[PDB]
Amino acid sequence: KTRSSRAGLQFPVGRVHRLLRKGNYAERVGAGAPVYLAAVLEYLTAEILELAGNAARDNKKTRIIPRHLQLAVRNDEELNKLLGRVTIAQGGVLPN
Amino acid sequence: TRSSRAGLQFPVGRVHRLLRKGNYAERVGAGAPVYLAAVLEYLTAEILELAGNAARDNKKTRIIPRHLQLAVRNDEELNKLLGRVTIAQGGVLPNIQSVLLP
Amino acid sequence: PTRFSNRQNKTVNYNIDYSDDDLL
Amino acid sequence: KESYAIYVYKVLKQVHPDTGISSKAMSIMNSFVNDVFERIAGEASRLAHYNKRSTITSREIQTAVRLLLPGELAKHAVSEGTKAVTKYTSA
Amino acid sequence: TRKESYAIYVYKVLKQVHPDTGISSKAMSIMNSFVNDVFERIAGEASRLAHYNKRSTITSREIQTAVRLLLPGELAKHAVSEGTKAVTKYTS
Amino acid sequence: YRPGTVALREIRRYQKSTELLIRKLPFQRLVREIAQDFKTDLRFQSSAVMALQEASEAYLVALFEDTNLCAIHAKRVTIMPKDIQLARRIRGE
Amino acid sequence: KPHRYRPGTVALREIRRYQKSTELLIRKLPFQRLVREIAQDFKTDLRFQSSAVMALQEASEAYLVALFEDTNLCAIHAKRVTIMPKDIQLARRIRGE
Amino acid sequence: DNIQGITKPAIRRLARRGGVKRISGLIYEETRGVLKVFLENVIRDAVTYTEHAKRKTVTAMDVVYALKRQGRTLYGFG
Amino acid sequence: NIQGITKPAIRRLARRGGVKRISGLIYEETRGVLKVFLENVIRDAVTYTEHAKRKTVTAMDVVYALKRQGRTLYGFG
Repeated sequence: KTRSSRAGLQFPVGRVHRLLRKGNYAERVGAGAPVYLAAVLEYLTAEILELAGNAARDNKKTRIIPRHLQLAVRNDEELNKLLGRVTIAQGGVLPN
Repeated sequence: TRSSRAGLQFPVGRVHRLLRKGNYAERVGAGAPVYLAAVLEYLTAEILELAGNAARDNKKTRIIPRHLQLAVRNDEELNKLLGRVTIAQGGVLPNIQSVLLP
Repeated sequence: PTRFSNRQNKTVNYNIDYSDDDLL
Repeated sequence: KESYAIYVYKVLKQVHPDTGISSKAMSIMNSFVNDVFERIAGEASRLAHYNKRSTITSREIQTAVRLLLPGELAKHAVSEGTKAVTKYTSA
Repeated sequence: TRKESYAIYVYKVLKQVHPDTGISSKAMSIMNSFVNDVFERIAGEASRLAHYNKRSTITSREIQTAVRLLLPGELAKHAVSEGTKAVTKYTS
Repeated sequence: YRPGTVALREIRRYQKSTELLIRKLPFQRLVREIAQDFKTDLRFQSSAVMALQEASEAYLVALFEDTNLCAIHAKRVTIMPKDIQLARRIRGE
Repeated sequence: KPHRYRPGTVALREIRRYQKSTELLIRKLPFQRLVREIAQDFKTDLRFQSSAVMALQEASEAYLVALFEDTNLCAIHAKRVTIMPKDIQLARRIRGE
Repeated sequence: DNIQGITKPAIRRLARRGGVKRISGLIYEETRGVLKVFLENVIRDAVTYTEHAKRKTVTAMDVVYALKRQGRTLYGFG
Repeated sequence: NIQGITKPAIRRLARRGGVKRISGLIYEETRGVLKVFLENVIRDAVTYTEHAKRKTVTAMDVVYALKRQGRTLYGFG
């Protein structure tokens, strides 16, 4: 029913389309833009959640915490580049 | 003319039109464009002043990009505002690390 | 599990447990 | 007072249903997604303004992804976006 | 087809600060670039302020604060003085 | 323990750790002192002080990590003020 | 006698000369030849505005001289006047690249 | 003084997280100096946002905006 | 091709940068970093030109790419 299901996506196509219309990014937006943006956001989130999953798994921890997020995102040089300026609250350094 | 009413040299109309067309907000208050024109003309006055002085020191009457780079880097506030700007033919300030001198 | 990355990232260790018996 | 938490749980359960996540880590994710959304939308706006176009469509986000993302991330993200919009328009 | 630029206003203000000197077309282009950059910076920041306070509108107070943020202290102080006297004249 | 190993031990420890190093109240008193210069009428959310200490600690740790590279490039191992001054001048501040 | 200057005097004259200069320090044709052979790896047959090539020339010259000016400080810090590749490697690493 | 609340031990601990093996005694003043400057940079920005907001408390949000202006985005506080 | 940029040009640049003395190993590394910088900018300039559907790259595309990288060049309009 919801456009996300029509696209086969989990992310809220409605909310993102609303935000795009609200944010004065342009006077007009095409119907493809919000679904495409939801797609790429869901992909990137899936990637980082995967890596954090592994960062918890080998620490034997059943539950993701920020330390795992930092351990993930700083190991992947591409995601580290994408987040090159980002600071993660309570994210310690990588051991070296 | 609004610029005349404000007593400003910058184009209040043109900037208001750009604020509209630039889509920065769905509403623009009437005070915004005149204030923006004022600050623009002030900043330009300051940089032209410094460039003029630089040109006078070089005893040349037409200002050229060398003079702009000199003026903008010789003032620490301008340099801070424009630290990551670069300008064509803005050859760097002459300097030497004194350790290099004999 | 349902989603899998294509990206051929290397294997990574994230374990940060360590000892000090090299220091004793 | 919208936030992404439930969607994060959906993707989490898809990738690794075995494991929970701290509310701190959720707040991190909610920051990250908003940041990258603002970034990509800003770039798409800059593109549309540059072309003097009135509107954002798929082609604008498609180019902005190729600008913002690392090459391999772009290569996969643009594919996922193409698949998503293909399904949506076919449906 | 037509151009748009600040060049005449740059020239006028130059003559006001210095009646004798003039500038290269390269310098004029650089000035137009600088003006466009600073305009875009201040407008962007003002729009950030507007969204942060859920406002629909950009007014004197918005630009006055965006400029107070962008400019260093002495420049900001003079700029705010210029804008204040300009606005008060305009409304007067 | 063998001589000097304490340094290596505590390096490995504090890289493993994640918690804040600075005392909370001293930091709060500091940021209040700095702030009251700009306006006497003031309040803080505690979370804002947390964010401030977090950002400042991250920035300091990054600057240390760079200046260590500066020191080792000079083939010292003791960090020296000129290292800090250099690293800041390279980064731009 | 050849009136040969001892080392470094000429280098300091060059430094003064080229800090006085503003002109582009690099040959035009080699640069505009190279840049399109770089572009070829992205996409074939691109045409170029000459002004675009001049923009790239200026930007790259400014970037290089900025990196040299930074690495000079690094060499000073090693208390030696000869710069070495490890110096610019450090400077880049500190800048973040 | 309040700046002296940043103790030499804490600075050493930070340097250890920075992987610093050995520290000359002068660094404690340099680190205080740059830190004070860093605070002096961000805080005036944050309070300026509050002044535009016309509120009297600061909030985590406006300091996050200040960090965004600093080009030093901090996640997690929102 | 990258050999067309050649030692005297690098020397002149370094002299403007105040490099009093310059080791022979530097020329290859400077060629390296120059290649990287050019690639990193051309990528984006070409991407803009493609999205404009043009076959001609423009100075506007270049200055947009540089601004996105985060260093801004004045004087090209």
